[PDB]
Amino acid sequence: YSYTEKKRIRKDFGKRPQVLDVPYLLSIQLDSFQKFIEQDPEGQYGLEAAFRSVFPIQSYSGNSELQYVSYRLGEPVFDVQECQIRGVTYSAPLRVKLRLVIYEREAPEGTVKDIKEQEVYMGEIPLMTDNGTFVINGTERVIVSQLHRSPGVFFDSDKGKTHSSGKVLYNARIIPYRGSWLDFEFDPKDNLFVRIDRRRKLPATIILRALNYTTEQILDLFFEKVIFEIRDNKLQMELVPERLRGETASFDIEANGKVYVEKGRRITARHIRQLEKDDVKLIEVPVEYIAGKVVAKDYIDESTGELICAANMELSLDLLAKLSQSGHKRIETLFTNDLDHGPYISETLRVDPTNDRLSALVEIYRMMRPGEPPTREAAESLFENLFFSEDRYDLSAVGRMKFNRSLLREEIEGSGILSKDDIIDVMKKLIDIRNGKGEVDDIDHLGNRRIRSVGEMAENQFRVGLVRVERAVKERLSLGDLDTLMPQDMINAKPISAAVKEFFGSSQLSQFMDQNNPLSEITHKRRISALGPGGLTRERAGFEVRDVHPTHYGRVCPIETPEGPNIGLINSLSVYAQTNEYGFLETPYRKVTDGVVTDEIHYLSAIEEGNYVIAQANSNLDEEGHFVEDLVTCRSKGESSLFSRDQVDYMDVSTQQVVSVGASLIPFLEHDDANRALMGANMQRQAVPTLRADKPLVGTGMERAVAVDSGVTAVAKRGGVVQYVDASRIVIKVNEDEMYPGEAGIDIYNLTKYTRSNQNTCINQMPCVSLGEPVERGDVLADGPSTDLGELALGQNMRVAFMPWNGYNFEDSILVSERVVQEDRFTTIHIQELACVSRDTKLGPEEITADIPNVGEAALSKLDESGIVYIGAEVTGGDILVGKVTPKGETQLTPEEKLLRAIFGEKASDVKDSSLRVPNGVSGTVIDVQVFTRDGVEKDKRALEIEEMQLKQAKKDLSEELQILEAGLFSRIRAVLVAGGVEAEKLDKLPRDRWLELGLTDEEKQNQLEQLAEQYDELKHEFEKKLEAKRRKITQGDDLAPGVLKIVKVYLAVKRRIQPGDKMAGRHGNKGVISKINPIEDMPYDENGTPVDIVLNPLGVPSRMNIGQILETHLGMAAKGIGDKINAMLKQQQEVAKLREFIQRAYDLGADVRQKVDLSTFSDEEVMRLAENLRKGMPIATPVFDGAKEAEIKELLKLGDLPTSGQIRLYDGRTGEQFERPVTVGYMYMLKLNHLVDDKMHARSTGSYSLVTQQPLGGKAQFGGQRFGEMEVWALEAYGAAYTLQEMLTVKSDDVNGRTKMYKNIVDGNHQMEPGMPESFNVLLKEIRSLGINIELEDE
Amino acid sequence: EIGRTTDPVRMYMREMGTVELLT
Amino acid sequence: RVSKAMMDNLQTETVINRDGQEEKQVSFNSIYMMADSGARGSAAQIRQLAGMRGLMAKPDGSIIETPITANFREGLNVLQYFISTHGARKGLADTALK
RNA sequence: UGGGAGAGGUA
Repeated sequence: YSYTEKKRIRKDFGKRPQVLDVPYLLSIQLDSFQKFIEQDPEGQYGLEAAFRSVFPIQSYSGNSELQYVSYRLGEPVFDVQECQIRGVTYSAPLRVKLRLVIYEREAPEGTVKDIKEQEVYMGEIPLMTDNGTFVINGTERVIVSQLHRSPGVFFDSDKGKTHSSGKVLYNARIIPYRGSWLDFEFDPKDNLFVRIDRRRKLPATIILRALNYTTEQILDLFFEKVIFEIRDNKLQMELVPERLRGETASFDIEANGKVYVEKGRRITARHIRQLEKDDVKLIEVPVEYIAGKVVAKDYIDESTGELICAANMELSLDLLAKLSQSGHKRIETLFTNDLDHGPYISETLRVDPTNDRLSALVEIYRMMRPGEPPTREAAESLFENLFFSEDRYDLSAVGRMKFNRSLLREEIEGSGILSKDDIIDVMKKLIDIRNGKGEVDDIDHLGNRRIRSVGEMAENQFRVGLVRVERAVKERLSLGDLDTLMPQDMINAKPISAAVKEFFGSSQLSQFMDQNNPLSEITHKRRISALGPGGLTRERAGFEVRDVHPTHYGRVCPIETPEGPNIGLINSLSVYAQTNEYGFLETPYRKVTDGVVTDEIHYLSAIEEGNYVIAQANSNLDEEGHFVEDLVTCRSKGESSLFSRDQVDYMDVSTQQVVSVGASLIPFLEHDDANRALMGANMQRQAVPTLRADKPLVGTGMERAVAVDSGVTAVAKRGGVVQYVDASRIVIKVNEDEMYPGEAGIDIYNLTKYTRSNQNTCINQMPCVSLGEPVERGDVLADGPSTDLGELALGQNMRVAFMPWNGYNFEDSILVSERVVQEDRFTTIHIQELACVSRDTKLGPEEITADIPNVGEAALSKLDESGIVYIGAEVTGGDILVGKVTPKGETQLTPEEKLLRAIFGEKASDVKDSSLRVPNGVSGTVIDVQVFTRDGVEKDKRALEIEEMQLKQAKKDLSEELQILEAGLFSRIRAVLVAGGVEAEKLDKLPRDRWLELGLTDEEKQNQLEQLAEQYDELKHEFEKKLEAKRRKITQGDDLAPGVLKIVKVYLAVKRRIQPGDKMAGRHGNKGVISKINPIEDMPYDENGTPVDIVLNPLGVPSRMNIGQILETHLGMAAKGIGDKINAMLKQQQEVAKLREFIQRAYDLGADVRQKVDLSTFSDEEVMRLAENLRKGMPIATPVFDGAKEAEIKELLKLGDLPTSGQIRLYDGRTGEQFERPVTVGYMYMLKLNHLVDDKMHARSTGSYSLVTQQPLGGKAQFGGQRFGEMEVWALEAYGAAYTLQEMLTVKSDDVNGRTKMYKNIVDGNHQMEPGMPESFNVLLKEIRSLGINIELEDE
Repeated sequence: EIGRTTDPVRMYMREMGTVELLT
Repeated sequence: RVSKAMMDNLQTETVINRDGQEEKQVSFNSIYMMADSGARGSAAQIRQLAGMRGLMAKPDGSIIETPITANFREGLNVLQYFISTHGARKGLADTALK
């Protein structure tokens, strides 16, 4: 155990050992953007792949061409924090050497005429942060990965969508990456068809004739021949015995002297066996057998040259007579059946109205571009550019793989375009599906759906911008001359920036990141969406794709999804899931070999795991060898059954393999019903971080993994000792073995303090290490918002009781004690930003100033001399933070004085109060002000003071980090010189400037001293360079929006306590609203006088079946009992030996638990620190589907001297009497969700109204009224409340001359209205009149 | 061929195709 | 059969009494009281809590050959939970659609 | 002024 893990060891109850640890949780986004942005020699990904897909490009003449050489990315102009402050995107400039060579077409090949190349700036691409996010326009975004269908060919049939016959219609679909589609399909008349881009149908031989295949070659490709042999007016036929399958023999087959079948006798397999053991080949057939067949060969006459019979036509008596007199004594008809070799292609050729390649191309043109006269070159060019052109069609190397795998081919590579053999194989395979061999494809398989991620989507949008810029530069180099043109002036840098900024700003998958807690960030980054560009559509999707497929096991979580209309469409990645090189999801598995479950870990896709047989995770082992039973439970082909121990092929790598992260943080998940487990996994992301975070007593073990992998903590990069801990800076002196020989060995960890998140919560990092403590590589130094000692901590441990309390927990409601409120347990900080921007009106500019017309001195009591509020001012609702007055002339006038400005005169003076006020009911201090003035004007005194504060702060920060690095470098200098020579006192009495020039002759330590002296020189050089860069960066102005003079950004900080109305929740879907905050003398209490903190209703348990709530309550009671015993020993100050014995006795309690915490290897101060962290309860890891049982829970409760049934006697706090039945009391982890009644409470009497409708606005932000909808109108109509309904429709709404009358009538004490016509009805009359329709009211 | 079209630029390009280019 | 055994054992195990003899009466188990009063619960949910979870269905409307032989007190394994998620997500989509 | 889209969430 490490020296930071000995501080608080979570007692794991897990039984199965962790063979493979949980991987990096954010590997998907970071790996996708790294593949997009890195440089690759031949395996082209991203920018190099697009820059080779679009370059080089010549003219129409070939006089010149532009070549791509190499690309690089410059340093971003602003950092992450500076982009988040200034409100700009975090991007790096793209520079690429574009080589322009000039040919000489006047010469035969004048290749070298003029060669130009320079680093052309082609837009900026937004960089990804170290946590997986994109800072776009000052807001942090997350690009959600997409689940779309893979490119390739998919065979599927409708399930009888024509009940006139009940037939099923098999069909194919060749989906490319980019390019048109292709849909071969059947009809109820068994005639194949073709839909290109889902347009009107054409017969499916039009494509074959367009592929230069005549009717002869079509019939050879799609049929085999029953060859006939007519000699001297008796017909014989060359018979292979594998052609007579289950039909009544209308004719009798013969031999040389043998008779086999009789009249009216169906052919049997026994007779087929008879024929293949007698082995006759040539059988005389009667005349009537050929009458009914279809000839597969056109038969020209050799004498007259007249075509006596073509191919694909029905024969007859006169036709066979014509063949016999013409002399073709070997006629060839195709083999057909009625159950296994259908006459499909013959009927399609009969219904086909074209007979030539050119007429087929004309028909394809008339289907594609209707209402246009076709020609030869346009029809041929359109059909070639449909599928057989590299720049208008692409399967993109994953469609080729799925194409060859669906057609059972071998080579997984090839071209991206379609071909003759490809289309022929698709039609052949669809015919095979129709005949019976093979089955349709499962469209909800995860071998058919792939993961398209942020790097692939950014490569696609970069390619769109690239082909736009390519077209523009191609017409430029085709039109202009060649002597004065450069690549810099001929490449436009607008459309690539437009494409990538349109994507990264307002795509459907570029989402405003949820950062309530670290769990919300990690779940938003690990999200998979079925919607998006080229995916599904939300209202147009049904239960077929919103289901849990059996291939989702280990790849997609079944119990983390929203419960609204996005339920089967937004998904979450499983814990161990990865992607292929193609983008298909795969999950690890342990390989068994002769029963021995090895550590061979194989990542199998969904198509490979159906072939094998994979054992369950909950099957026991011995010595990591065989299975202890002989019939283990497995799953093959999607179904589950029992299998033998030598039959098994694979085994699951863990027990948390199926669930996602948030569904793995639920303890006792296997006792919760999946509905409430889904709701609890969703509600875990809505938890607000509190004032002091608290580790859960009943956890899982994924807490540390989430808290480190979320990137919200501050982990150590290298191991060493800690040199200085502030509340904003941790300095670590690195150990020598982890130190590079050229650096100073000093790590600086600046912490973020009170930064507003996306959901207006608090983000601040607090140091968890102390002064002088050692840390290792990967150690948590600073906690996050809702972390605690590197463990995820979303709520607080509340002593809970399950009983009804006077109806105060009636229907999911929660009764809360007063200690919860006094102890600030659910007190959350909500930082909130309000901006006041002084615009540029055309009547003059709006002035930010100290003087405000028509306010008292109770408004300017907190302002400064410049009009801005002071940093630290305890403002309340309605106070003025920054005063802004409009110029001479108002902007919108109130009707109380609008008539007084009309009849007396608008003064063209007396400016309007337009100040930034705190919203109503919102207290809080002011923690930061930021003024962004436009570049060019003199700013202000307060803005100048803020700028001097930033200047001296940046100088102090850079000089302090320079002094710290100088102290580290000088300590390394004195260490290496003490190791070299014996110079101790002569360097202490010498000043530190004379530490780099003295020494002795040249050795390894002298070279180290010289290179560290050069390190110090370049350190102070980069120090003064960065100081001057920061100085010019903070003195230069901010290029704001056009029309903006200056913006003042005020930052409030509200501290929110719980109150009745706040939604609280546990991890099992046990949500509800606080109904009352009870006094602690009124709360129920036990025999020791400890009152409970929260009273929950037990009626919410049985119909919802979330028993993990009750088991978490019991295990939390046992954990707090153990912590109470440790606290009693620490308050009695007993020993260290009895404490070591009791903590070891509590750690060794499980039945067959994996971890062995031995305290004999511990020191005494380590055991004392462990007990000081254990005195508030022993944290317990309960893995999902690997948890503690009732026997372990009851043994722990018997250790803690607690009742083993988990139910104690409670007394009423009011009457003093005892409750009759024993009540379940324990400790449950309760979260404060982000649905706060301060944010939901909103009332309005009269405010502002919409422009067109003259109805009130909508929202708490703009002070709007509640909608009285159609359903509420129906409710009032069903009551009969006609006057109430009429006053909802007119005087509380769009009756402009009636609502002012109603307001003055109410002020005059007269509760009577005078309603009139709704202005929205006048709007509707005007719109129907504008539609050319005379509607009018009729005066009787 | 006239008939099954509604795109007016397509109708313009169809009806302008009657005339021939000049030498 | 296991549901009938569960209902009998939950319904009448309170027998240890006096003053006429040891005699059977209606049980004061709180789960049974919440079920029998009609407060919150029913015998199907009590069967899922204490007896057997029952036969679940595939998403194509077909009942599986083996049922979930565990309950929520003992907990389900990973296969039984993944089997139950089909009907769970099907019902949760049907509520929105209806 | 206060509109329209897109995304997410609650009952």
